[PDB]
Amino acid sequence: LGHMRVGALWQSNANSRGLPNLLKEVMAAEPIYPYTHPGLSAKQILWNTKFNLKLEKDLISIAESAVQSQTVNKVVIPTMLTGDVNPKSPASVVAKDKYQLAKQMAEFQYKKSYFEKPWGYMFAYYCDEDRARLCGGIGYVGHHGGGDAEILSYTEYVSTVVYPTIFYMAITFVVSLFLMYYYIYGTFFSSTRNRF
Amino acid sequence: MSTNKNVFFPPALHLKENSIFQYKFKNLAVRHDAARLGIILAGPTLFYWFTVYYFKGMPNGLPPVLLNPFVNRNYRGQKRDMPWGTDCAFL
Amino acid sequence: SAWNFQELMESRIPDYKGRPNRSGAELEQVKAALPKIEFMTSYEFDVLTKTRSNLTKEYSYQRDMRLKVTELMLDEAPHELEGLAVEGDAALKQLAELKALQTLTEYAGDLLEGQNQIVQRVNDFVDSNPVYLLDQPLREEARWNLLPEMDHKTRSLVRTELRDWLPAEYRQTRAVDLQQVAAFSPPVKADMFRAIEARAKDAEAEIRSLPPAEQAGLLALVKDNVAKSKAFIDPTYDITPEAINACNDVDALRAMAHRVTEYSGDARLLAIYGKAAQLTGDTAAQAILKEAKDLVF
Amino acid sequence: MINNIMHMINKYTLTTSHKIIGILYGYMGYIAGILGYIISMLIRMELNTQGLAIVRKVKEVTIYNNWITIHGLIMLFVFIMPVGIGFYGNYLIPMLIGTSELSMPRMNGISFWMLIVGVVIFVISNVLMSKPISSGWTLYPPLSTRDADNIGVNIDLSLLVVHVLGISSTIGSVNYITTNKYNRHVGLTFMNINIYNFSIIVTSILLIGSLPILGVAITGLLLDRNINSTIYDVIGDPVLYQHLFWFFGHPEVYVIILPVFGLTSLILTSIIHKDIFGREGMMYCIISIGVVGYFVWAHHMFTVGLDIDSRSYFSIATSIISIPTSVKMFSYINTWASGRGFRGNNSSWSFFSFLICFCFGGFTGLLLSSGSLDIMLHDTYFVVGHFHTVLSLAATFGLLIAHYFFLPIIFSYSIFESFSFYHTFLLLVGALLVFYPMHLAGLSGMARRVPEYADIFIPFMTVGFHGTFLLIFSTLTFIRSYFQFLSHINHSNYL
Amino acid sequence: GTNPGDIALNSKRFTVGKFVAWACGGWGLKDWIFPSLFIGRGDGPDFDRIVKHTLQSSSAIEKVNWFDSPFACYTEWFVEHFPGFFDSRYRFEMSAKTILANKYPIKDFPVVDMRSWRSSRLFDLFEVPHPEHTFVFGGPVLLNTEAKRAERLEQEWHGKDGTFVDVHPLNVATESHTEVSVIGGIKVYNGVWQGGKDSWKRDSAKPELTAPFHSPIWYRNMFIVKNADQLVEHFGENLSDETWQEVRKEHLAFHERFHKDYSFA
Amino acid sequence: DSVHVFRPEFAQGKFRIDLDQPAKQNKLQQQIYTLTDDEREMYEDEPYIGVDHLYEAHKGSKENPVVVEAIGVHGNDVFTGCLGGCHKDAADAVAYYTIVPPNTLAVCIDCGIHFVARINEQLTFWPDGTQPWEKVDFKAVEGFLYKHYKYGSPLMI
Amino acid sequence: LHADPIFNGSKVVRSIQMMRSYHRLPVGPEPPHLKIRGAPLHPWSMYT
Amino acid sequence: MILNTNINYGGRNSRLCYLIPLMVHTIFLYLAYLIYYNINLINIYLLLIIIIFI
Ligand code: HEA
Ligand code: HEA
Ligand SMILES: CCCCCCCCCCCCCCCCCC(=O)OC[C@H](COP(=O)(O)OCCN)OC(=O)CCCCCCCCCCCCCCCCC
Ligand SMILES: [Cu+2]
Ligand SMILES: [Zn+2]
Repeated sequence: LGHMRVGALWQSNANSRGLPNLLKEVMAAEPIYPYTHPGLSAKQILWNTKFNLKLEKDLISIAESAVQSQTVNKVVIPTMLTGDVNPKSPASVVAKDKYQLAKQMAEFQYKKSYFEKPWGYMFAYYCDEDRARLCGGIGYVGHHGGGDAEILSYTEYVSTVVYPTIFYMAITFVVSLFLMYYYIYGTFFSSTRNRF
Repeated sequence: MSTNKNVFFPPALHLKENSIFQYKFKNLAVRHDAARLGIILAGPTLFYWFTVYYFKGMPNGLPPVLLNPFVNRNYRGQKRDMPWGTDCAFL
Repeated sequence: SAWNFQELMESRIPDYKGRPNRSGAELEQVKAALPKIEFMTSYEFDVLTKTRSNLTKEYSYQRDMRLKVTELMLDEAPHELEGLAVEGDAALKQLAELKALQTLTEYAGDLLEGQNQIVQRVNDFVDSNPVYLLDQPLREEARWNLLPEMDHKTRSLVRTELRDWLPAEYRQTRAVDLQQVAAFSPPVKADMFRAIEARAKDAEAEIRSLPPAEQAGLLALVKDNVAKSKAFIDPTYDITPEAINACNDVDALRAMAHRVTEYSGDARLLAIYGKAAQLTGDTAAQAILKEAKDLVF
Repeated sequence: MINNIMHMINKYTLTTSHKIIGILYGYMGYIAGILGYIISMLIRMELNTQGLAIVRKVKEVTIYNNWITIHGLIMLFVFIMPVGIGFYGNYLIPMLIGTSELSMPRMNGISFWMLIVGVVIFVISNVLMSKPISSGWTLYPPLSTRDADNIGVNIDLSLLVVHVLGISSTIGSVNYITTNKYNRHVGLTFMNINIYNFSIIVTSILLIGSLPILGVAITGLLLDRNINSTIYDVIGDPVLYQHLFWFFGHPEVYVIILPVFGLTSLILTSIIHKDIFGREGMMYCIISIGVVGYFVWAHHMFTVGLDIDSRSYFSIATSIISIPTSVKMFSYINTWASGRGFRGNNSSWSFFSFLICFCFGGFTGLLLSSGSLDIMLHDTYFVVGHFHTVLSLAATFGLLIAHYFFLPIIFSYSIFESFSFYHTFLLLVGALLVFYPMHLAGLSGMARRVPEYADIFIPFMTVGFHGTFLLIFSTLTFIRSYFQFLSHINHSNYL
Repeated sequence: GTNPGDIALNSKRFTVGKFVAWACGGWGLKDWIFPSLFIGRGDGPDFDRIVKHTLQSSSAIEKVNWFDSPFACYTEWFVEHFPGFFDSRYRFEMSAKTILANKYPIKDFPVVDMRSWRSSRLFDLFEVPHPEHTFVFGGPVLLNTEAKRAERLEQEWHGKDGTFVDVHPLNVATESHTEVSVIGGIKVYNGVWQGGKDSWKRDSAKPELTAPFHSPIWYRNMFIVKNADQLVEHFGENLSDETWQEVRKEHLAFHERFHKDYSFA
Repeated sequence: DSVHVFRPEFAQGKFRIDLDQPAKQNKLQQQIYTLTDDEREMYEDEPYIGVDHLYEAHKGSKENPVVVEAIGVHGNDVFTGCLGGCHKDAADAVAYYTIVPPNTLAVCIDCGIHFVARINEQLTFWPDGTQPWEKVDFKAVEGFLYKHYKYGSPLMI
Repeated sequence: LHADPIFNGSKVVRSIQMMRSYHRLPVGPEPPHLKIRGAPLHPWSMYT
Repeated sequence: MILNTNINYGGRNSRLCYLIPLMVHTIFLYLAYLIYYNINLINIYLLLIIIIFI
């Protein structure tokens, strides 16, 4: 029977490969708490965790008891079209007045400094890593494409490539017809020469 | 829950007709199929036998066909060994 | 008729008709029967139904599982973080302890994900076989229709019954929002603050019963935790009527009005806007505020 | 190891998995291609040298006639269809529409093993037995029934081989249509399935409609030979046989060609990193070619004695069929434009060779469509040039594109591009030297199916000699490349 | 992508393997007599190029956690075939760290592997050799099944009225909601429990058990899927287009000293 | 007056699975059709409904992604796909396919759309006539689910 | 301290070994395909 | 319980994948023998019994 597996727990087979843990791939052998919990030792982290856990338990109990024993004076029922499962989202994602524009601008600047540029650099590294993986004679890397490839839009390509090509082809067609007819028969319009 | 219930103990349905058979012959398609069958049974079949009754004591005067002339009795000297082994028709 | 190329169900094309046609009599009867209705601006519904504290919208049982796993992991921390030995100074020992703690939490984190996956699989089973988990007459409506296509009443009854089929600890109900309940009720906010202060005081005593360096470190941590907890429950606990009265800046009152509108939009808006109008002499604004305090609040 | 041996034999005989049946079809197709190539080399060596240098006797030219007939049959019915339709058809069709198996899983295995039965009967009949069938690949009576060199039973065995191959093809065709019509995954309409599936569907429709007629013709031949009837005798209608056979004959040709179009389109989408230019246009052109191929069958009988009106009609219909193929060629040329096809890929260069050779072969065959001009070109070497610069340079190169594109995917080892470049280029140059001269030897009057020719035709056969040597080199390179494909290193040191 | 196996038994002048190769394919007299032209440099790791690429690197080689990751066993292949490897890897790791050190409560990390490439033909998505049994549990599911259908055209094709498609009765009832809450004395009805499509948010993330409740930290690995032929990327809210163009220019300006002295021939 | 009883369908297995919950299995197997060129022309000139797309987050935002539920084995990668052209720079000649981990948030960066695949397994009672004819409780189901989650259950092939 | 395997577990690595889309063309910020006389060939070129 | 697969017919291995081809081979070689030696190799009724049985 060979090596029979026991239990149907997860194995990284061809169909299932799982969700990569980039945090462990990057932070290999380096602790995460220097970045997530700056300036704290393990004992302080544990003490803080226990304190916050008890506080959160108390707050949750109070909130549940509050919601469970409150009289109802108003009933709110949102308006939805029949055949709709949930109401539309009342919220919006567009700044309306100038103050919201300033707030959105500040948030975007922070996010660009801390979230978007890291994403861009990680994606660039990923592209280059894939190129290196498909190199060395395994894949078709370097056969075509690159930074020197000339990329044209649809309009530009049709106008500056396709039409002149067809124009030259038409010129070639007429010229070849005339020159071939003269080449064989020897006359442009009188069929065979010296025969008619 | 599963439809197996009605597989095991299907409902029993009351009919006004004396039998299910008649109930199925109030549908136009079955009536027209029965009409086609009756037409075929009535006209041709009864007629055909009538003819063998009407011409029971009369001969067949059709002129026989001409298959093989005498001068072609050898069939042009063509091999005719059938796969059975002898130059005779399977019949 | 000699061939049959059917399917399980013909595709169902919805008929639209339109909005109901009610004459004067029917419209009059409908209007008479309906209660007193206060039509709410979409902003009111938004601030009511925002996602504030329950960021990931986790169900109650998921939160309970996470807290229990945290308790268990805390219980087992001393064993793992005991007897660690590594060549190096205090910093190397500290980083070794941090790494051991990270390994423990990752070990405990993977168990929580496994249990969540198991409960979610049980629920996936619940919705996978509704015909076998419902009584008449809802069983036929579950058999012949999908969720979107059901009648509203039958849809709601079917979903509630399916959820009730599960044990108590597998039912999927969104967890409570602490910030939400605090925002929409004064007494609960005061109770939460009192509880925060009581826990902080108890922890401060416990700290006072410890050797010196730990005392300073954990006191700093307690102060930071109290400040951030107060911010978490209600970011606008410093916008008090006294603060509004002491404020004499149009820009500051505008910022306070923004922050109150974001949070709850309660009568502090009336106070701030009244004071801003007084400093600016806006009779139309004062009239609108009078209307608001008569009707809105 | 008895259990292991029997398990392997059960794996490759009881199977119904489309992937396994596909690889089996591919293997049989490649083997039969090599056998046909060997016989072709024999034929060429007979032609190149003067004085019946191989058979040595006029009485024994029946050996050469047997060679040409088995070359034709092997290369048509066991090389292209098993590879073009059997191999990629089974391996890819279920995958490209997102489903597990073909409909009728058992009929797939039945099809493959019917093919193997036919190959076995053919190989035994035409090798181990004496005085084999020697009547050209178009088994024209009364030569194939009332002759002196065709009397043995093995001739009847070859006819039955044709029967079994027909049965296998019909089963495969029905299976492909059925699987493509009902098992498509949700959200995929019939005309959104990729190009290859559609071409396979139309090919299957072609095979279904014509094979029964070929079966009738072959049963007629068998009855004439055995029970001594007179369907195709001096008092029969050999022209009737020709009509039936060629009613099957041209649909077979388009069945051969269309799947190559589908495969080339798919591979192009995969290697130029761009969609097909006018995909709907190509699909409609494919179905048009399929439909129009059923009305042109008698352009292969312009000298039989057909009525003058029928001659004109069939020239017209052949031109009609010529149109949509031109549309497809233009679509290909525009597809390659603006794309980023790999500049150093044997697939790319084989596509170029396929395009050029198919255009040239289509033109040469469009000359032959005219009834009048077919007076001077029927049964000369112009027809041989035509259908070898189409079959052996457009169908073969399309299959080379597929071979060099799907080897890494199936086996998971990349391809030795320099080796493949040598193979493909020498195959191109050698083949052109063999067949191109044939064209100008047909306009000069050289008849076909002759082992001995007049002295006026020496230059063409010298160029053919050159081409045959280059072909031997290319095929050895190809086989050795494949052997090297599945073999680990043989040298390794320290630098 | 080749493991030589045992160098000892393949370096001999005469071997069973070499004779078999000669007989069937892969070896011949041209290899014995002329090894400079037919074996030549051969295929293997290049120590000289590895040393050059290592010495061209900046201090990013010291500060990178690469050597302890599970990919440390691929170090030489990437160092040789990825010019400027360590600088790019250091930027990637610092990007991950700065994402981790944000103020947001959910940290999204991009993930790109062999599965991150879309294709118009299904056989391109399987690992080679293909599994024996494919699509056992049905074929692909299209995202478009969760978009609203073309109601107007659907009504038109059937000849139905299709006049009031865009106007529907309003539904304001307490029997149409199952998710009832109480919020400060106000009983709010909102939403219906649909099923596993309402729990996507929590299952996508994993908590940090030591993070306090008043500052949660959740880790999320966002998968990235790209066509690989589009040439234009649109990340959505993750990365704005202007930022992406800026990153393009910066990457190609800094990673130009590891690419300038080589020719593509 | 007569009593007639229609002959029931005795088949079990996949037939009974498909007749027990026809809506779900139909949803699995029922085809839906894309638009022809005429309909594309008549659709691209259709008007929006109200001023809502200007403010609300679209279907496919990082907060409101497109959720697609497939069937299979828990943990197996999910096959999904776009029909092309979601963004004006994304090709739309033919459908484009994807293979994505089961329950993660993925982003089509050709179109910038956030989606969430998810596999829900089809665990059903053995179709041999011993199916529950009335509401069943969690006990026996608990046992079967435990056995499956620990060791797995056969496939209905 | 090692838990039951799960697909999103802490110990799951990126799939860079097993090839899936063999015939793709990597795309992104890439250097110009410069050509020089005598310089060593670039790793990412069709020539070796 | 049982994990349910797609709606297609999964496919089973069977001996009909080669028995039918062997039956065709048998019929055709039997006909060849009858053509050559004019006598059946085995009884026609036995052959039909085999064909029916398969
Ligand atoms: C697909 C069909 C096919 C193929 C591939 C070929 C291949 C070749 N054929 Fe022929 N041929 C016919 C179909 C084909 N032929 C037919 C139908 C006839 C008429 C029979 C008759 O007239 O009755 C005929 C007749 C015919 C004659 C007739 C002689 C005479 O009538 O006077 C000659 C002689 O020159 C000839 C030569 C060749 C040569 C030299 C090759 C090749 O050597 C050149 C190309 C070689 C290749 C290398 C292909 C070999 C394939 C493999 C290498 C498999 C490898 C795998 C793949 C690449 C997929 N062929
Ligand atoms: C293998 C595939 C294949 C293909 C695709 C074709 C395609 C065509 N074939 Fe032929 N043919 C054979 C295989 C094929 N053939 C074989 C094997 C034989 C011999 C059987 C034997 O006798 O043993 C044969 C024999 C044969 C004959 C026999 C001549 C004779 O025996 O008397 C004729 C003559 O009518 C003919 C015609 C054509 C025509 C008109 C096309 C057309 O389809 C070609 C169309 C192609 C194009 C037209 C190219 C596109 C052109 C352009 C890009 C634009 C130009 C267009 C215009 C100006 C209109 N073929
Ligand atoms: C189970 C299904 C069928 C299986 C078939 C298997 C065999 C395949 C071979 C196909 C064709 C075989 C042809 C050989 C039969 C020759 C028949 C023959 O000799 O015909 C003559 C006979 C009429 O004789 P006649 O001269 O008119 O009589 C004078 C007074 N009545 O006329 C006849 O007897 C005509 C008989 C019909 C025509 C043949 C068509 C096929 C039907 C099968 C018949 C039996 C086949 C016997 C083959 C033996 C080997 C298996
Ligand atoms: Cu033809
Ligand atoms: Zn997309």
